Amino acid sequence: YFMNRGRHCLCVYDDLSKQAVAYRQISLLLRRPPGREAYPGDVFYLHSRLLERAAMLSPGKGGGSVTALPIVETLSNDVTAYIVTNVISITDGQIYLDTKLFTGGQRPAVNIGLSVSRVGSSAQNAAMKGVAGKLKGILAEYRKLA
Amino acid sequence: SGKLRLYKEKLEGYNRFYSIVKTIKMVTLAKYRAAQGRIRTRDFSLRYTE
Amino acid sequence: AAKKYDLFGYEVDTNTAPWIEKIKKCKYYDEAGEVLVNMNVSNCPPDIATYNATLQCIYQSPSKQSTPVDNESKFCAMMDLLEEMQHRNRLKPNEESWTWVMKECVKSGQFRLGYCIQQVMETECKGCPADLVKANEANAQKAKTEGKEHPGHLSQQAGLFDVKVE
Amino acid sequence: SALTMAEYFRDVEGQDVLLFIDNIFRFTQANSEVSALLGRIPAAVGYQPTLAEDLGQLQERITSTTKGSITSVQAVYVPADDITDPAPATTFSHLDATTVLDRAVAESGIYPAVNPLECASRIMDPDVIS
Repeated sequence: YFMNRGRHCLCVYDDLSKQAVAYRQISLLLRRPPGREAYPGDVFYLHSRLLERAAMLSPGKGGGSVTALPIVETLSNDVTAYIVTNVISITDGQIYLDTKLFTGGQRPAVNIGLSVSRVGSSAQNAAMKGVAGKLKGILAEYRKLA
Repeated sequence: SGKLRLYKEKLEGYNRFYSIVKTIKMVTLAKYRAAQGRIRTRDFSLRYTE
Repeated sequence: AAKKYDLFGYEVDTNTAPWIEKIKKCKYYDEAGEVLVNMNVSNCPPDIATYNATLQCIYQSPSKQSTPVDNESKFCAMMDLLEEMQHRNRLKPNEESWTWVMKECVKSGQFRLGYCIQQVMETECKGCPADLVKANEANAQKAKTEGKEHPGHLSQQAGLFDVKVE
Repeated sequence: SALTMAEYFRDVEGQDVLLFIDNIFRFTQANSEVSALLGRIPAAVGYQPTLAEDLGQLQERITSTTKGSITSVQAVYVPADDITDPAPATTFSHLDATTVLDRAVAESGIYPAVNPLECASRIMDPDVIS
C-alpha cells in the first residue's frame, strides 16, 4: 500500500518455518501430494511469490520500496533443510547467527563468514562505503591471522 | 537426523584437528627455519676433538 | 525544451510548474514531500527549481505538521532532501539551497551549523552572505555571554567511578 | 482435564498455582497413534501433521492471566536424545525457560546433568534480575 505510493516499508516475518508447517498441515489434511519432508511441491513457489513482492520500484512507478527480513531457525546448524535451502536461494543474502559466538559474548552473534549481502556495497552510504572498503579487508586479515 | 548430525560433528572434530595440526606445523616450520642456519656454521668446531 | 529519458529509455514529463506552485501554496513541508511523492508517481521527476521551492516551503512553514512532532528539525529535513537530490538523482545543489539552509540555521540559532554551512558555501559556492555570517556570529556571542556556549553536564567534572553510566 | 482444574483455581479463585506435568511428549505420541486411523497422512518422522496446532492450543491455555497466575513445569522427552525432533522443536517456542540435559554429563557423574550452553531463560536481563 505504501510502496505503490512512493514510500518505504519494512516487513518483518517471525517466522516462515511455522508458515511452512501450517501449509504442510493443510495440504496433508486436504489430501494433496506431499514431497520432501512431506512439504508439498508448492512450498518453494509459495515462498518465492511471498518474497518477490519486495522490490525497489522504478522512479516512474513512485520510487517506493519494500524491505524483507524473514527469519529462519535451523536445528543444530542443519542448514541443509529443505525450507532453509529454498529461502536462502530465494533471498538476496543472509545474516547468520552463531550459538558459539552468542554464548562467548559477541551479541549480536553474527558470523561474517556465513553472512553475505548479494546486493553489495551499492546500498551503503558514501562514508560508510569508504569505511567498509577498508574494514572488510582488515577483518579478513585478522581472521586469517587468528 | 541423529546419524546425520553424528557424522557432521565427526567432520567438525576432524576439521578442528586439522586446524590444530596446521598451527603446530607452522610453529615447527618457523623453528626449523630459524635453526637451519646451523648448517652454514657447523662442521668447523670439532676439528681437534677428532 | 529537451526530452529526458528514464532508466529504460522512456521519456518523462519535464513540466513541473504546477507542482512547484502547489508546493509554494502548501502550509506544512510534509505536504510538499507528499507533492514530491505524487510527482514521482506521475513520472514528473523533481528538478533543482522544485527542490529549492521545497526548501523555501520548509523554511517558511510553521512546523512539520499541524500537531507537534518530537525532535523535528527543518535543518535535518533539508539536509535529507539535499542528499536525496545529489546522490539518488545526480543533481548538484545551487547556491539558493545553501542560502536557505544558512537562513534556517540562523533563525534556529544553531551557530555551529551556521559555521559549517558557511565553510561549505565558501568551498563550493562563491562565499557565504555577510548578513548571515554576522547574524550567526551575533548569536554565538549572545550564547557565550549568556553562558549557553556548551551543555552543562559536559562541563560537569566526573571521575572514573563518578560517571553515572545508566 | 488437569489444565481445566488449574484454570478454575486461577480464575474463579485468584491463586498462584503450580502445575507439574510428566510427560507432555506422551500427548503428541498418543495423537500420532490415532492420526492415521482417523485418516490423516503422516507428516514427518511419523508425527501427525496437526502437531503444531494441537500443542499450541494446550500451551496457550497454560498461561498466567490477570485474575490468577500459573507456574508451569513440563518434562519433555527427546527420542534418541535427538533434539531436532519436531515435537521438542515446537515445544521450545512455547516456554519461558528451558533446561537441557545431557547423557554425557550424566555419565561424567555430574548431577543434575545440565548443559548451561544449551539452557536459556527470558528473564536473564539486567532489568529483571540483579
